[PDB]
Order: sequence, then C-alpha cells, then structure tokens
Amino acid sequence: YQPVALFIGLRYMRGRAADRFGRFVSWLSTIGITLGVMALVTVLSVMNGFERELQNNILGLMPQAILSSEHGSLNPQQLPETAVKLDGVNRVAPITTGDVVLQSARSVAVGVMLGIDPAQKDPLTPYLVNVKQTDLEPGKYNVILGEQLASQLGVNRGDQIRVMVPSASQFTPMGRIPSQRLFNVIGTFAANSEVDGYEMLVNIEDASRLMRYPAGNITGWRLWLDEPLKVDSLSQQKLPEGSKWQDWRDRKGELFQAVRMEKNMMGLLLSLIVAVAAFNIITSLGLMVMEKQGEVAILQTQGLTPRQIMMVFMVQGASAGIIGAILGAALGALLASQLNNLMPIIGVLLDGAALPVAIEPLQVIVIALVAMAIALLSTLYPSWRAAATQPAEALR
Amino acid sequence: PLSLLIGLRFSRGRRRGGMVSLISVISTIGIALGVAVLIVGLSAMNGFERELNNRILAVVPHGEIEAVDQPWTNWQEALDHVQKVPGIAAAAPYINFTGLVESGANLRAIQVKGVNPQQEQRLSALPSFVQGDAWRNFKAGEQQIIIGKGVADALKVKQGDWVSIMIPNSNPEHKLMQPKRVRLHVAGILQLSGQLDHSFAMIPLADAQQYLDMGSSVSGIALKMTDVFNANKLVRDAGEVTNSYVYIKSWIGTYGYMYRDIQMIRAIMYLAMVLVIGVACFNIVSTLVMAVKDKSGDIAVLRTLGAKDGLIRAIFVWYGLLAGLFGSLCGVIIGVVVSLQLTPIIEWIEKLIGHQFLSSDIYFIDFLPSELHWLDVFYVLVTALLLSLLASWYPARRASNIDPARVLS
Amino acid sequence: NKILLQCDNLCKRYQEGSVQTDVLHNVSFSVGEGEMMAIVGSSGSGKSTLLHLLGGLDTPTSGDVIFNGQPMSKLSSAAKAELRNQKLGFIYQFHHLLPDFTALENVAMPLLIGKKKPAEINSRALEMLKAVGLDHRANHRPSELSGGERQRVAIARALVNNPRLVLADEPTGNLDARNADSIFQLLGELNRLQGTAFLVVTHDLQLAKRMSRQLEMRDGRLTAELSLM
Amino acid sequence: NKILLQCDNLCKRYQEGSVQTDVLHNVSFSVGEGEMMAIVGSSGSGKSTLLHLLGGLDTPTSGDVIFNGQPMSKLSSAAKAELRNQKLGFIYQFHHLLPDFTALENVAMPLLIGKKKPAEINSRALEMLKAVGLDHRANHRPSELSGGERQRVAIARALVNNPRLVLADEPTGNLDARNADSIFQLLGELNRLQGTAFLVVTHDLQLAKRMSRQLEMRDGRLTAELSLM
Repeated sequence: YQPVALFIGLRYMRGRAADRFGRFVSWLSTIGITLGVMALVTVLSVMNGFERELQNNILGLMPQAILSSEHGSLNPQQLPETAVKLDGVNRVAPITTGDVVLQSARSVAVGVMLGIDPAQKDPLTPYLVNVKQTDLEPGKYNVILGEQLASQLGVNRGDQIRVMVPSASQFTPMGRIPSQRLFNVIGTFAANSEVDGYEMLVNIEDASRLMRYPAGNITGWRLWLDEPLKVDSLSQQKLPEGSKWQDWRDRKGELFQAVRMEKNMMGLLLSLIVAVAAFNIITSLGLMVMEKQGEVAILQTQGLTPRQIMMVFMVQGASAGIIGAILGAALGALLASQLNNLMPIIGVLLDGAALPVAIEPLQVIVIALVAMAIALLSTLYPSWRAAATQPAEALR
Repeated sequence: PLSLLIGLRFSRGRRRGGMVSLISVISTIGIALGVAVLIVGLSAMNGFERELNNRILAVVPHGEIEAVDQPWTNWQEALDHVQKVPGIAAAAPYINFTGLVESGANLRAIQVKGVNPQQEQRLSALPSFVQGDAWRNFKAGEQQIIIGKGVADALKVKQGDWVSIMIPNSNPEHKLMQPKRVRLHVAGILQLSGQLDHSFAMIPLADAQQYLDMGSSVSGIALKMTDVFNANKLVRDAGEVTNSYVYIKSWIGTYGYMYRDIQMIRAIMYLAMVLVIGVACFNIVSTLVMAVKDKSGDIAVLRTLGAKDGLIRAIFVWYGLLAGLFGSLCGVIIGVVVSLQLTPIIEWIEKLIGHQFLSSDIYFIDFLPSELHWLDVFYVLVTALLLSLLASWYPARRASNIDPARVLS
Repeated sequence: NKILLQCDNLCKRYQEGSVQTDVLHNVSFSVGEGEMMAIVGSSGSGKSTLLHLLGGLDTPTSGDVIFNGQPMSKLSSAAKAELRNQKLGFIYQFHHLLPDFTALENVAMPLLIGKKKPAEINSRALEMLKAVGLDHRANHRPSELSGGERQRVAIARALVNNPRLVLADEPTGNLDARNADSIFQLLGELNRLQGTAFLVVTHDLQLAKRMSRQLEMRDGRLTAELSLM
Repeated sequence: NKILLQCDNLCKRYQEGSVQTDVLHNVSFSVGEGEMMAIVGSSGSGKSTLLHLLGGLDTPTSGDVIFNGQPMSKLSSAAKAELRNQKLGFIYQFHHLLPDFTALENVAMPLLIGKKKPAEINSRALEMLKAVGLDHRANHRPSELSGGERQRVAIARALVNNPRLVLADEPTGNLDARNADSIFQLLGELNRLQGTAFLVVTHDLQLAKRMSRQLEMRDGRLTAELSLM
C-alpha cells in the first residue's frame, strides 16, 4: 500500500459531512495563504509592469552598455565589432557619447550628445519627425535636439546653437579655452520621455573631432542587452584586454536602484500576510491535536513510529500549503493580464493609460516555494510535540 | 456591573497549561505585528506629509504668472491689482535668468532667481532655511549671490569666494554672440531638500535688472495663497483680473503627484493590514471553536438555568472581543513606543546594515520622519475591534443553536 | 387539584431506523400543588429519558405538557427559558457545577439571569446560604470541596428562585444521611410553607419509601400507584 | 513453559517525592503462552496502568519487560512498534474507533500497517466480519452505530493480525450477555486453534472464574494465584 502516513493525512483534512462547517474551519489557513499569495503576485506584477515601462522609456533610448579603451579614444581597427562578442548582448554599434553645454540666444542648458553614423538606425529614429536619418552627414554639423530641450531653449529648425565642452579645455596664454562649435538644427526629436530632455544627436565624425580626438577615433562600442536588469552580472564577464566597461548605472542607476528597493520594501510589506497565515497553521494543528489526541494514541499502539506520526501531520500541513499556494498562484495569474478589463467598470484612480501589467513566472515560482517552506516550518513544531507525548499522559 | 463577566471567567478559565497558551501568544503576536506595523506606516506617512508641508511648499512660489511677449511695462500695476484679490496671501515680482556659473575650472549651467528681499520675506520662508548668513543684509549693489549647498560642493566653492557668471544677454544687434561674463561673490549656502537645492541660485533684483541691461521690469510674478490645495482655480482667477497676456503656472501640476502618492501609500497599507487582521481573526475563530467544543458542558449548564438564546451568544462575542482586545492593546503599546523614537531606530538599522535608504537626491528628504496623530490610532483600534467582532460573530451563533439534550441523549 | 402543569400520554423514540424503539407510551402524571409525589424505579430502566423530557429539553414525539390549557409547543423557546428560570427548577444527578465561579456566584447565577438589581439578589443568596449551612467557606473554589457539599450547593442553586416545580433526580445518591435528613427537613418547610411541588426520583427503595404517596415508573410504564388511603 | 514474555521487578512512579505512591514496586510476573491469566479488582486498584506497562508503552522506573531476550531499555522504539504490531494486540477500556474511517478500513488498519498487498488483507477483514457476524453492516458510519457493536469491532481489530498475546482491559463494559456468550465462544475458538493468550480484566467474578488461571491484585499487590492445572 502507499506509505501509511499519506492515507491518514489525506483522510483527516476531508470528511465530517454532518455539518459542512468543519471543512471551512480547517481550510481557513488555505484561504488566508491564498489571499496572501494573490496580493503578492498581483502587486509585484503591477510594479514589474511599471518598471518595464520605465526601462523602455529611460534605458530604452540611451546606451545600455559602453565599452571603451583604457587610455584615450577607441580605435575601430584594434577591436572590430565582429571580434567584440559577449554573452547576453544582442547588438553592437559604434558610438561616441559626451556631456556638453548648449547655448542658445535666450537661455542655456546642459545636454548629452550622441555621435553616431547616420546610416544606422537608433530606437529613437521612429520618433524622429521631419528629419531624414541619413541627412546627418559629416562636415555640415547637423544636430537633432529633443522636444523638451528645444522648447526650453525656444529654438527650432534653421537656428544655430553654440555647443561647448569644458572638460576638454586647452590651456593658452588667454586662459583655459573650452572647445566650442556652432551647430545647425535640422529637426526635432520627440520621444515623450525623460531622455527627450537631455539627449541630442550628431554625426559621429564631427562628434569625434569635437572632443579633440585624433581623426578616425571613436569613443567606444554601444552594446544592447536582452535583459539589462543583470548588468552587474555582465560586469563580471571577462573583457578583451585593454578595455574598460561602463554602463547606465553611472547616470540612472540610483533611481532604478531606488525602484528596486521600493519593490522589495513592498515585497516585505505584503509578505507579512503569509507570515501571519503561517501562525494560523500552528493554531489549526493546536486544534486538531487536542481534537485528535484521544485517537492518535491508538495509532501509537499500532506500529506507527513517532517518526511516522511526525510525517502524518507534517504532510497534512504541507498539503494545505501546496493547495493554497497553487490555487493562489492560479487566481493571481487570472487576475493579472486581465485587471485592465475589470478596472474601468469601477472607479479608476489613474488618468490616461489604465495600468501596465507584466508578469514574470520566476517571481511567481519563487514566492510559491517561499510559501511552501513557510508552511512546512509552521507545521513542524506541533507535529513534534504530538509525537514526543507518551501515550499514558495523553490517556491520563 | 454587567452580567457578561462570566466570559472573563472563561477567559481566566485556562487549563492544561502548555501547548494551549502557545496558541494564545501566537494570536497575540499576529495581532500585535499587524497593528504595530500599520501604526508605523501611518505615522511615517504623516511625517512625510509634515515635511513636505514645511521643507518644500514653503520655499517654492505657490503661483506663477509670466508674460509671453515682453517683460511687463506695468508689472506694479498688475501686482497691486492682484494683491486685493480674495484668497491670496501675497504677491511679488521676480526675474528669471539662466547662466553659467564657473569656479575652480568647474562649470555648471543653472537657473537664477532675482527677487526683492523685503518682499520675498513675506512671500516665503526660504531665508529662514539658510544655515547661516546675512539672510536680511542681502541687498543690491554688492555683487553677491547665494548658492545651494549641492551646487557649492559640486563646484568646490565655499563661503566668501568669487565666481564668474556668464549670461547670453541676447540683443537684436550683433552683441548676442559671445555671452557676457560678469564676476560675483557668493555669500551663503542653502539646505532645502534632496532636489530643490541643486538648482536654486538667488541674486538681488536691482542688481538683476542692472546685470541684464534691461528696463525696470521683471520676467514674472510669484503668488502665495492662504490655501494651497485649490491653487489652480485661484491663480486662474488672479490672472483673469489682469491683462490676458499672462500665462499661469500652478505648483499643483508639478507636485500633486507627491500628495496623491502619499494617499495611495496610506490606502495600500490600510488594505494590506486589514487583510492581516482578517487572517488573525480567522485565528480567533479557530480559538473560539476550540473554546465552544471544550465548554459545551458549561454552556449546557448555563442553558438549563433558563438563559435566553442570545445570552450565550453575548457571552461568546464578549469572549472573542476580549481576546482581540488583549492583542490590540499589546500591539498599540509598541505602536506608540515607536513613531516617537523611530528616527534613531532607523538610523541604527542604517548603521548596522550598510545600505542607504532614501539619500542620493531621489526622495525629497534624506531621513525618515514621523508624526503621531491620535485620531488615526483610534480609527485603527476600532478597525481591529470590528474585525475581531465580525470574526467572533459566527461561532457564537453556532454555539447558540446546540441543544444539550440533542447530544446528551 | 393540579391546574398549573399536566402531563399526558408522553411518547418518545430516540434511536435511528430499524432499531427504532418507541420506548415510551401513554405516560401521564397527576402532580397537584401542595402534594408530595415521588417516582420510584430501578437503574437503567428507561427513567432518565422521560425525566429529561419533563424539563422540556427535547420535543416529545407524542403527549403534552399543558399549562392551564396553554401548550408549550406552540410558544417560542424563550418561553421555555423563563419557565426554566422562574417557575421550574430542574436538577441533573451529575453535579454540573461551574469551576470558575465561587459559591456565591454559583448560587446566585439564576438570580443573575433574573436580571434583578444586586442588593436583593445578594441578600436572597445569603439567606439561602444560611439555610444551607455552608457560610464558612463562601468565596473559595468549589472544585476543592467534597462531593456531598458540591451536590448540596447544586441543590441550593436549584432552589434559590422558589420555583413552582422542583424536579430533583436523586439528590442524595452521593450524599450522606447527616446532610440528607437536614435537606429533607429543609425542603419540608419549603413545601409546607412556600408550597412548591416536588417530584423526587430515587433508586434505593428505603429512601423511596420516605415519601407520602408513591408512583412506580418501571420500563416506561406506570404500573404501581401506592397510596396510604 | 513461559518463553515469550518475562516481567522483572516492575516498579513505576510518575510523580514527585513524599506524595509518591508505590503503585508498582518489585512486581514480577509469570506470563505463559497458551494460558489465560485474568486479573480482577475494583476501579482505581492499579488494573489499568499495570497492564499498559505490559505493552512497552511506558518506561518503568525499575524492572523491565523482556520479550525473547530484548529488554525494553535497550530496545529501540521501532522494535517496540513492530512488537506491538505483529505479536501483541491490545483493547482499550473504550472502543477508541476512528470516526473518520469506516468499519472495513478501521478493522483493516493494522493490516495496511503490516504493509502487505490489498487482496489478502481485504479477505482477512471479510472473514473477521463473518466471525463477528455483521456482514450487513460492513461500510456504514461508526457515528450511526451503537456501543456494543463498535466495541466488538475494536476487539476484532485487536485480533485481526493474530496476536500471540491478546490484552483486554475490561472489554465488555457496554456489551450485554447474550452477545458475551457468543464472543467468548469466538475467543475460545481462537484459543483452541490459534492458541493466542487472552489477558481479560473484568469486574464480575462469574466470567473471571471461568478463566483457567487467575491472579488477584488488591491495593496494588498480587494476593491470589490459582490455576486449574
């Protein structure tokens, strides 16, 4: 026959059809763990969707990784792109990046300049308006500004702006002179994100000449990742000799770090629910033991080892945990990816887009196993207490 | 007193000590954890509200009106019409520059605000937040500027140091190119918040009009309401009073997300802790089921003395309410203990665990504040009592509907 | 002369199918106020079921307990509650005490359910306490006292409200004679003066002979009804 | 003669000093296989705890119960489990059934504990039902059952796997006589064929005298030792 503990364990949690109430009383623990895991999964899914939106709006439009040389600029001859292949990277493109100061007639701003070759598309080119991508040919100093940046400076097509770099200043008898050049607006870039505020595009050749680099050099290789959330792990990868690694956490790391922190803060703030549910489990057994002590001793008079009775109660506890966790995960998955449908018929707090929802099965699996382990630890103690009790004291 | 004292005796009727008192302390721990964490969260949000009230909305201009075409020829006329508009506490003019501050080979492009000191004292509490300086002696004709501390430390400049300021000063003539580079002397350091101090630099308004070579005019007018939550309509009306050339900007568009996020955080914690108390009241239900199964004989005896069909229900509802009451107090004690020593607790955790919580110019404040509101405590305790009563309600009704003779024979 | 309560043709079956036995048939009582009736019978001879039925604990399958022509069955269970609290006093032969209350609460509990204000109920309890004779140990735990004392405390708490009908199902089985004669005389003056009626069911024949006119309730049938005259 | 079971200086105390009663102290037994020892006495005269000590359920303070050379003290818990599973069968004072388990599985439970395939265990359960005589009531609910049947089902459970030693502490409290004769005939049948030894505790001397060998323990000490042959 199947191991003896399983039969008794499965049979106690069912039965007692004379009232149809004891079933609810015993399943209260499963209900509580189900609500806890449902709340966890739905809130983590919503926050993951919001974070996915942020990463496609902030990181989606900026160099997600940048590989440069140890000293000075990068020479494409030394490290060709076909020789620059790594794990997790799906695309490599030559790039130069810099921080510059932009001077219009009426106001001044700081910006991030991206020197690229016009023949290659960037994820912002679909948002480019009234601008041929190939038009950024070298020597004409064609520059595309963001919509918010252009609005703040208040210039448009056909207006000149002075771009200067103070970090690349050169000493002369008239002091330190920062590099400067006049640039001609050729259109506007409208991506409707924070990046639109400070990102501006120029040709790679003029950009290289601007930072006082020797001709033919580029700053480095921009690398795209399938999952940037693990850049730290990618930072541990072996790199080609003489290179250095840089990444987005230089500028926008803290914010994303903050987001992650906030997540796991809520990650505990709702997790407490299941912890409380765990407590209920113990009390449930605190019921059943005193409701079944006068019977378990008989099983003791049978061949039941104490190590078998510990199992027969722990398996009941684990069965409650398993059923609760699986049912809660199923209800959370059903509620996720569909809350956009149910929300409008009732009051919706947010204005505009209703709600982003991105569900990652890894999170669901992790929280499911966490629920399993917490249920097991909760059900451990009363089982051992019942096992250690000698039959005589239970009887008298 | 009340005839329900019997229940307390059942509360004092605890036998078979050991493994039966464990469930009691488990229930108490659950109630206490839920209630205490709820109170910590609510007090932390109230402290955040207080700090947003003091640190930020008392230094920013609550309303802005800017001329779209030209600096006002009649700025004084517009302002002295608008100061008698009802629902307005004060108004003042200001001029808005943006320029390059350079010192120690470090250059930063920042916006500059030129205001009249005696009026901005009324317009805001900003000079009160200066660490230490001549916040009142700041006047015109001295080539003095005040810089926020973040810009000062990122620029490697200190008090009593000289800086150069470059302004475009565009003119229709050829002088628009090669922006004018004046010299200036820093005088004080501001310490407002994590974000506000990295962009504010203030100059005297008369020296502002002098350094621009512009006329007796300002680039905008700032407004302070008495009530801020309805500033949009008030500023719309105020701009309606003067000419139609104005454009109104209300802080609410920029900063109402902070308020609404605080409200939604409060809602999230409230709902989640309601769920927590719900699970704990399931625990209470289990305890009462055990109590009924163990005192069936005594309740039968109570029945054979001619008690009514609700008296037993009253006994057990009071039993449940008392059981919840014990844990609720045992949690609110900690809840009140924290939220007054909370900041040292959090900095202790911060030193013990080498991880910064809110710093690095993302949250508006650095530390975790707190403020205790007793009405919130009362509301929370009432919520706990109501949930416990709702839980205890069903077992009482079940106990009422058992006939002693039905089971005895 | 019975007017208050009359029992007629009490029938009850309390088993499942197949083994379903109509244990009782044509059970009728003639209990008149002011008269002392005793029920005699042997142990396990089908006497406890109807005796518990006489308290209105379960609904008879057939037969009536009629009050002045007003039937209990048609009126609500709350009516049964005040009948059990104020007009009728019923005693189980088990102790059935409350370990959590002292003697004072254990004896005044029916008065407490009588929702009267503290002074007169407390005085009434003290009066019953002096009549019983256990004033020495008033406020300690009843659990740590002897058997007969607990039984007589149960009897006292049953007789505090001076109910019309006092059904006492062997009050002296676990009691010695030194307290038995005292409680017998006590109930004697209560019966002669206040006039409450007693239906005392007892097993031992000698103590059964101590009552004036005697029924014999055997095997669910009233066979012998012995009267002095 | 006696090989299976040997008791050595049985002593047991389960409380603290001074108040410690020597219910067992230097008590030795001669338990023979194939014979019927019966112990008689009153309630609370050490009839229960003594015989529960025989099952290895508790640890005696002094002395040990040795079965074929294994003292309980050095004997592991699993070995005691197998011993009480395949050699000893015990009946409590009550029925001690499992209200979650129906009669068939309730009586087959040790057989599944015996870890053998369902066919023979179900066949054994059916033949036990034949011997008990309740072919009609095989799968109905113990809750919808009377007392004597459930206690005799408990006895059957205790005897399914053919104990060498069948220990019974007053097995017929709720069981009447016209069933008692039949069940004791069944026990005699198992005695003449299987030869298992029954240790029956009882209060009435009539049934106890018809046992072959009888010890009498009054106030915790064995007074009478009479064996027919």
